[PDB]
Amino acid sequence: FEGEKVFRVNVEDENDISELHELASTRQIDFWKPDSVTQIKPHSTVDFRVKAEDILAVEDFLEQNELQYEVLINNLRSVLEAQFDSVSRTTGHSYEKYNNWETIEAWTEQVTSKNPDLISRSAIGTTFDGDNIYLLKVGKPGSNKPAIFMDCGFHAREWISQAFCQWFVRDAVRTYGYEAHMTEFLDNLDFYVLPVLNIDGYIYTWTKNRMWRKTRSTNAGSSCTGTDPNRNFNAGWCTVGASVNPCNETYCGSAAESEKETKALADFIRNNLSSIKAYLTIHSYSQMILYPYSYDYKLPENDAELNSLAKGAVKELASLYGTSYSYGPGSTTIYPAAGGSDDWAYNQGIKYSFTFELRDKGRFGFVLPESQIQATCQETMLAVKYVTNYTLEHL
Ligand SMILES: [Zn+2]
Repeated sequence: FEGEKVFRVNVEDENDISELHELASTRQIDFWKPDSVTQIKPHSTVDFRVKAEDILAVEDFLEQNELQYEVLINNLRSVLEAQFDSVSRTTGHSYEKYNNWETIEAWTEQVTSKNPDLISRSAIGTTFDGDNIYLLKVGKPGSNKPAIFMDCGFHAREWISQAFCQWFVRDAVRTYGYEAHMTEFLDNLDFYVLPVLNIDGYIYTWTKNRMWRKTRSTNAGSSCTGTDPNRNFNAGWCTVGASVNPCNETYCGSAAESEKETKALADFIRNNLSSIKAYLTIHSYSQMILYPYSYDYKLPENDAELNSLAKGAVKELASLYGTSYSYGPGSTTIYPAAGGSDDWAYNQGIKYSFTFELRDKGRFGFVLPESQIQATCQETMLAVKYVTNYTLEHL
């Protein structure tokens, strides 16, 4: 990634957008936010990364076409090297460093051995490459308890996400029998934590390409690999904001629940549907909290409640470090996109469905350094406990 840059471009009107369709059709641009050219709306900003060889061609195009730009990241290489900056001496699992999957997979086992009373572990299926999808069920085991489902690592390159589901499990165990609310939550609820949905991708971002997002499944008729897991749900499946071309990053898959991974999660949730009261899905970057709908401009019945709950949670979050989040329904907060899990869980009847986009807001983007793991996870924990406490009192 030596000499590659990340740009922030502003787009004023629809001609600006169609000018960026022509750019994209001519250079290989990696869109960071939004996740495709097709999801840009006027009067907004677009973050994307450009290959070293393309830097001058793109800075001419923007200039010659009046697109006002800023260089977010001058050398991605540096940012990639600053990444692993944990002041931890440990070769194994740390909560304050980014763990590879071998290391995560062994952690799920160890943490279950060490806190058998509070933690239980399953494999809810197997990934494309045959990796096991582990789910941890966190709670004081009880007759007929309501649940909260939380997953991380749907998109391979959003590593802070993966880091969060681990932190959560560490706190849930540390503050049991010491923190009043956390002890009552684990008594009253179970938490289902799926620390990594897209394992195959995650390993690919470790081994080959840090910037990968999709699954690693093979596509018929093409040598292009992967579906976007957050387009592969049966919520308006592929009807807007999603491609049928497998070589796109927004490839919606060949059918709803075409991925093994997303079929496992969808099935697990459906089998438990009467317990699970809330659905939380952790992504990165940009500091937002989204709630349904993304597939449509229609508002959920619930809208006013979800809106106030989001506003409260984002108010909690900021307490610690002053971190600003924004929130709203996904379609107008961003742009319509079909097949996401939040919209699907909601349409299953789960009234409280959120996506969180953690830090930052583009200084590092996906390539957030290990040094910001902990602060990031502490403030999120504050929005997470708030909403848990909300749901508990509305069961
Ligand atoms: Zn994501």
